[PDB]
Amino acid sequence: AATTLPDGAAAESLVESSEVAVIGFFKDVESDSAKQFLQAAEAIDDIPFGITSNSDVFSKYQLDKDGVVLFKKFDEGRNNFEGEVTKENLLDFIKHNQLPLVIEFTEQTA
Repeated sequence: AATTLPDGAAAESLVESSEVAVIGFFKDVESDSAKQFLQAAEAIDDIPFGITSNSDVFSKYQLDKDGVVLFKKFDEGRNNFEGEVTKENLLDFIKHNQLPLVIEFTEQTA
């Protein structure tokens, strides 16, 4: 489930509340692009998912339009979801954000 962030004040405190946390920036949470977000968020419950359509949260990360990104303390610290917004894609972004690689196998392909 995703929480309701009032403004950028929560976007910064959220990432601090837990090591792994994500926050989307949808301009029309009542649209379809937002529906998939919550649905895909319902999959994981241990992660503090957050979502807001305010403007102070958008101008914060300089977002000319809507966009969903994740927030973590390790690795880079920020991400940038692309392609289209869909439950199948969201579950991939998350799993692709937190949890770094692993010393095992070597992707035998090339």
